[PDB]
Amino acid sequence: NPLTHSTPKNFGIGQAVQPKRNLSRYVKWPEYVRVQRQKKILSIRLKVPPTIAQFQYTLDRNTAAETFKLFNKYRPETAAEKKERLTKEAAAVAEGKSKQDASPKPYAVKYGLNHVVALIENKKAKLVLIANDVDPIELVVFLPALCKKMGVPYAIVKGKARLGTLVNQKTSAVAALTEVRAEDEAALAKLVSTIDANFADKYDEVKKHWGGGILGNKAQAKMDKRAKNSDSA
Amino acid sequence: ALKVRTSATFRLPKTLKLARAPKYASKAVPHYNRLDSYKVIEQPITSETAMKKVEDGNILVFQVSMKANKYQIKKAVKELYEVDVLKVNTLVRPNGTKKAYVRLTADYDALDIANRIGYI
Amino acid sequence: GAYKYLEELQRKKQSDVLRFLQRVRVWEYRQKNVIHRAARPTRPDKARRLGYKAKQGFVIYRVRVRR
Amino acid sequence: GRVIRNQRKGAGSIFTSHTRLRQGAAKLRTLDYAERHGYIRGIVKQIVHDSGRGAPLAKVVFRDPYKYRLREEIFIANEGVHTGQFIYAGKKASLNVGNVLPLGSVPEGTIVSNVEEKPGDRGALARASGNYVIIIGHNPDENKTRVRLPSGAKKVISSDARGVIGVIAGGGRVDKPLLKAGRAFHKYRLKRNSWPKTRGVAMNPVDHPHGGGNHQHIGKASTISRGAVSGQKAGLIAARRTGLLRGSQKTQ
Amino acid sequence: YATVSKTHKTVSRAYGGSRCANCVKERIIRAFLIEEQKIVKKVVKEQTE
RNA sequence: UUUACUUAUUCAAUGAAGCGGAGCUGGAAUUCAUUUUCCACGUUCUAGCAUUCAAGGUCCCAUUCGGGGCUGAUCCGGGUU
RNA sequence: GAUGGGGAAGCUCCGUUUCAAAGGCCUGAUUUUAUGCAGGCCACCAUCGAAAGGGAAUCCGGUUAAGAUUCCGGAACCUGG
Ligand SMILES: [K+]
Ligand SMILES: [Mg+2]
Ligand SMILES: [Mg+2]
Ligand SMILES: [Mg+2]
Ligand SMILES: [Mg+2]
Ligand SMILES: [Mg+2]
Ligand SMILES: [Mg+2]
Ligand SMILES: [Mg+2]
Ligand SMILES: [Mg+2]
Ligand SMILES: [Mg+2]
Ligand SMILES: [Mg+2]
Ligand SMILES: [Mg+2]
Ligand SMILES: [Mg+2]
Ligand SMILES: [Mg+2]
Repeated sequence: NPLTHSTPKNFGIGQAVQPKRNLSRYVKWPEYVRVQRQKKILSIRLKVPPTIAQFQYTLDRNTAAETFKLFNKYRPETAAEKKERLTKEAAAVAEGKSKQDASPKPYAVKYGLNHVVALIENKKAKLVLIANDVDPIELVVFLPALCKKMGVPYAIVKGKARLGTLVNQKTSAVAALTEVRAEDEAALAKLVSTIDANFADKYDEVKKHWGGGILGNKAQAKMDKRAKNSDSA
Repeated sequence: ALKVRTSATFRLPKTLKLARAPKYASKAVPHYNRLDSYKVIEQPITSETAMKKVEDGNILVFQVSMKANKYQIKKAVKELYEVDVLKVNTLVRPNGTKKAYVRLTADYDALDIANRIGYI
Repeated sequence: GAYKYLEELQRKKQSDVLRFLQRVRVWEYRQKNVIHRAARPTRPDKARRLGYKAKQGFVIYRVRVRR
Repeated sequence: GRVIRNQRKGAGSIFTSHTRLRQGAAKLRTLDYAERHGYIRGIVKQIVHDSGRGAPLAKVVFRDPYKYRLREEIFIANEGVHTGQFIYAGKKASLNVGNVLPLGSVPEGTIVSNVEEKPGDRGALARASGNYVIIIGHNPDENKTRVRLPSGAKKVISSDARGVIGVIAGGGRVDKPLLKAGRAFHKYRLKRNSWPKTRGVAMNPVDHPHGGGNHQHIGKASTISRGAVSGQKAGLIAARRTGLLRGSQKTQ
Repeated sequence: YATVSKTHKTVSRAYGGSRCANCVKERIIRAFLIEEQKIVKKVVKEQTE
């Protein structure tokens, strides 16, 4: 205690060359990192036409959790399940001359963009989930309007990766329920009511609101200062 | 995302460099020794000057492979003739072949070695 | 399917949505290399019409040429 | 029908600068946090001759604020700057000869040198020996400083641009007659291959617009339009006037 | 200099074969006086407030 | 025609290091004393020195070695300027 | 004069550290193997370019028809280990 002493460093300008500080704000990031960040920035700095930026409204966390909880009860067959079904079907129809009906009618989430679009056009879909992060957005921009025209309840949900985990893929970009079981029919009706309250009933209003137009941090501060000076005086 | 990274320079992250595990051999037969003793030492040089060197200076004069260096010449002389080599001097002759003056240690008589290997 | 909607929408190049996408994508392409591999077709319907298939062995490259 | 000498100079084959013996580019410190907000002290270690340059250079050593090491900078020495002198550079440095200050931080009438045209350019204006820039006023709103350049031109510069207090050393250099083709030879030997100059009127027509004729004469007006093309711009390019200048300069 | 012992390349002092004796002495005096002046400047700043 | 904005485009620099907005403190104008405002914000007799996650303080563990976190070095926005 | 990049229909041109994720050598620990992970330090950069520039270190005597600071005898020096 008497041998050690306090020697505070003067980290001001011109003394005691600066200590190591968190410079992550100033990191010269790789070109791909800078490009993806600046693309995300530009997509909101520009004025986003109302057909886009309807995807900035995603299902809230609780309704999304309920939706994926319901959809997880209708996962499509895996490789092992399909192999087991194929064995239990072939080895049964061969012995008993069955009409390939040794398996029950399947209830699975419908996925695939073309398949789901055709189901929407044929009014088979009872609940369509559209991923909010389809990188070429033209694939799903018409989907809210197609669902609205065909009277199909649709929800813009966060995660094509989440829909992929729903359908045993990496990504699915869509997920649809056309037929639901009796024990989940009431849950489907309540979920569809909430989803229509959030997306389908608001479509005619969100169709007239342009997105984006959001300034950066420093431009926002500058405009706040100029409004505080010129406007409030 | 929330790490400190006290430097503003971003360098390429270190990643695993697996060693090669080929599904087939590249050559399928290792080449035999391209420079063994029998072609490192091509033949003795038997000019009058070379024979005088053999008789007097305890120096064997050989024509050697143009690819062979002093280590290879010394090793080949030691293996082929069972003699320790004191020193190897090499030159490229005007005719494009390599000449080696191999001075053996004092324990060996280059004249006796030459007589043993057939040239006197 | 959705490829027909893609085909029809791609013909409205001066619509608000396609103009916004054009601006953003042209900026991103100008930021990337003059010639660079594209992970997937920007217009999958056009790629299919031109013979592309989403299988191994099919490659998309984006290229910038001076006008 | 031949490419003229001033056209050939642009290729830079034998007309490049002879930079072997030069001490390095003469620049102010990089405009960093220390100069933007406070000041930084360096030490003049050497005042050295620069080949091809009239003005002497000052080697000023500063401490690196972010790493333990020394940073040597090559300033253009102002008159009165001496070795062992402490140079202060930044927004908060004092008004002393050799100090580097933002133009806005100096009073009107201040004499500066090595003045930046833009902040952080490390010095563009009044760099030749004996030359200097006069601060004539500030515009604190939309911060700008009005300066008079060595040519007499009035310029509006950002108030963050820096300059070195004082006049560039080596003044009065051009007052001494060179007195000798040999002295002009040794002058330009360490700058560039621009000397000696053959008169275009002493050439043949193929070599120059002024060439040819049974007497040496231009033949047409030596005043050449600004819109003329390469190979034509020989003589007095875009001359507003000609002849011996009489009266006062600084038209306004 | 790689083939001679350390005794040939240095001098028994604070800067050996790098600085001369007079320059080393001047460095000592400057360091001591400037640190003393730093102490007196600190106390002057403390007693002027 | 004149003006604004910035993300297109353009110019420049840096090992993209301290940018922008608040806050603390230091003398100041007054408040409807809520709140409103300005400036500064660890360095200037001297050709010295300034680097080891900086000592110190505090907390945890783990012991014959010590290691780690916070603070020292205010908070937020990740727009390098 | 490659690379990264940009231009050019193209042969190729520019540019040489430039708008690049450009790196291996020190070692605690790893020693399920002194290694990848993982404590902790450093790069504004390929390469070519001088038999007169820079540069580690050899001299004497003798010896051949023709080699000599190279061989022989003696006596040293430098580099790496
Ligand atoms: K003429
Ligand atoms: Mg030889
Ligand atoms: Mg693929
Ligand atoms: Mg003349
Ligand atoms: Mg002349
Ligand atoms: Mg003539
Ligand atoms: Mg002519
Ligand atoms: Mg003419
Ligand atoms: Mg004549
Ligand atoms: Mg080239
Ligand atoms: Mg070389
Ligand atoms: Mg030499
Ligand atoms: Mg001779
Ligand atoms: Mg010898």
